Amino acid sequence: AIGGFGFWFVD
Amino acid sequence: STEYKLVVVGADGVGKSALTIQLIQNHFVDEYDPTIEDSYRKQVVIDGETCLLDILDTAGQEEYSAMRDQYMRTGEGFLCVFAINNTKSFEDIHHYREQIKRVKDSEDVPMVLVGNKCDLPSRTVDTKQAQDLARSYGIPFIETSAKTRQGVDDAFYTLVREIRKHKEKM
Ligand SMILES: Nc1nc2c(ncn2[C@@H]2O[C@H](COP(=O)(O)OP(=O)(O)O)[C@@H](O)[C@H]2O)c(=O)[nH]1
Ligand SMILES: [Mg+2]
Repeated sequence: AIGGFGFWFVD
Repeated sequence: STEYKLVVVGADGVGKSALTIQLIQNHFVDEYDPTIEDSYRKQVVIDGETCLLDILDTAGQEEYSAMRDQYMRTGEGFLCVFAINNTKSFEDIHHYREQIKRVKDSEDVPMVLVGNKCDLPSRTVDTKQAQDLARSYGIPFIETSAKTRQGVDDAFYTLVREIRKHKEKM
């Protein structure tokens, strides 16, 4: 859950 | 042959697939499935060096992607694309850039800010705000048009140059 969004789901 | 892993990021509809296909195959795609994410490996000559560009053309903003996760971690350069007639695409740049920096755990990630669709008269993002934003980041800012191919090569070649400068610094 790395943001900001950006791509959703970048963990 | 020197390899360079690039990742093209930006809102849907900015012209990432069109820019990427212009570089690789020398043709403008008027329509291209907005959903498809794909990688390309092309040999090119930049400043006398025979390079091998491994580019990821990203898609699926709202969905998970393992390939994009792998490319976001291992990518050396990121082409941060917005469309000059789309202020929301420009407003998403800081989000992609800060997400990239956090996944990379580094404040030194090579990037180029691209203002695509410079062939259009209806313009909403002034060259001033985008230049000021790139200046604040310490990154180059190239205006492009995938339709006329204007600045397409300069945008990806500049990204490779940023990667060389970073590689020799570390
Ligand atoms: N006029 C114009 N249209 C463009 C340009 N680049 C892409 N497009 C069009 O804008 C739409 C979105 O392009 P596409 O590459 O699929 O965007 P992506 O979602 O960011 O991959 C398509 O209809 C493209 O043909 C450009 O520089 N000028
Ligand atoms: Mg696309």
